[PDB]
Amino acid sequence: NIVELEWDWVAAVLERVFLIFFTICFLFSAIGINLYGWYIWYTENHFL
Amino acid sequence: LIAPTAVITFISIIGFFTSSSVHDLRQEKITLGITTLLSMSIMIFMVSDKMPSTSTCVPLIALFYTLMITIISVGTLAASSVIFVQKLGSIGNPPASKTMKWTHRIAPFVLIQMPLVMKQAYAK
Amino acid sequence: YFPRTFTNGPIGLANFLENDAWSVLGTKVNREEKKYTCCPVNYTLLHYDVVIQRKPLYYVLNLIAPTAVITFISIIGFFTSSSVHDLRQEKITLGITTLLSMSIMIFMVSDKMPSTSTCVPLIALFYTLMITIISVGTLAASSVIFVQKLGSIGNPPASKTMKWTHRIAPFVLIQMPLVMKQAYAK
Ligand SMILES: *[C@@H]1O[C@H](CO)[C@@H](O[C@@H]2O[C@H](CO)[C@@H](O)[C@H](O)[C@H]2NC(C)=O)[C@H](O)[C@H]1NC(C)=O
Repeated sequence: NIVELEWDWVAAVLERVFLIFFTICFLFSAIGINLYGWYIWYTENHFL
Repeated sequence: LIAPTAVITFISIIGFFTSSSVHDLRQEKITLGITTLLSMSIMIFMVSDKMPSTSTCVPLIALFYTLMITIISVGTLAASSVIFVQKLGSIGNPPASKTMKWTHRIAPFVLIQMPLVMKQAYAK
Repeated sequence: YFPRTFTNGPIGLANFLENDAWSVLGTKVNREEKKYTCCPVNYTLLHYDVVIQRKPLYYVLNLIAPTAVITFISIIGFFTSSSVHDLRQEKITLGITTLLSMSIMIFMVSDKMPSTSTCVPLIALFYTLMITIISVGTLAASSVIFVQKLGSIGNPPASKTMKWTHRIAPFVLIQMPLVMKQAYAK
């Protein structure tokens, strides 16, 4: 059915959009928090 | 602690938005999300012998763990909305003209391609 | 005996070390004379009152939120199907897994729980209600399959049963499938 096929592709495009969006959030949260903590740890270690 | 949870969250994110066939019904994905939450909840509180466990503030490690939980919880709801959109084709109403117009331009940037059977339906 | 008080109260708190789980609200002092129960003589007693309040941020962020999220996710999963005209899954394994996951969290963080038999604390009342609706939910999901499988016998639903169904649907916000409309037309 052409109607079923059209809605099938809409969900396929929407699914890949979610995949790209959710990896950007994961990269920012995981890398950003840990890198910020390391920077604080590094400065106090070498400035004291 | 940090590495295993980050690996598990990335694996679950990949699993949430991956399908074997474009023109096929998808699975629930609810069990995968619950299992991921159960696995992550096991790690945080059973290694909690060394955690701060303070109510004065939110430590850096605590902030990291909450963010992973929300995106997993939000991810399981986003995966469920894809099924709801796909099942709208059983009613028989074709998508609006503007809805299909917007879909065809995001796809080249998204790097997705139309299936062969969909092209044949248009030709027929 | 007589008490000696400070500027801010009966008990000095100017050099108090802040606790990570308790906060001090105030202090009181009272001097009382008590009678011996064998002799006509008195003795003096000093009573010091300390009021402390718990900080619930750790418990709120660590126990209440994950269980509430898991229960909501399980509730959504229980009553969602991919296709209207298709056989549904058991849903029993999902309910057991949800109960197993929630049972793991409550008793393995139980190092800090009250564990008292005198009364039911507020956190205990919250946890029981989540368990029942999950347990009731797995039975309600099983009853949907039993109703759907009634169509294999060959007896159509009663006229009043179908009449009530068509009026709840617009409020429920559900729509008839295309293949069902075609069957009526044929
Ligand atoms: C020992 O303490 C008692 C506490 O009750 C004192 O009893 C008081 O006695 C006076 C008269 O001497 C009464 O006016 C008060 O009403 C009593 N107190 C109460 C609370 O009723 C008693 O005086 C004290 N001294 C003794 C027994 O030698």
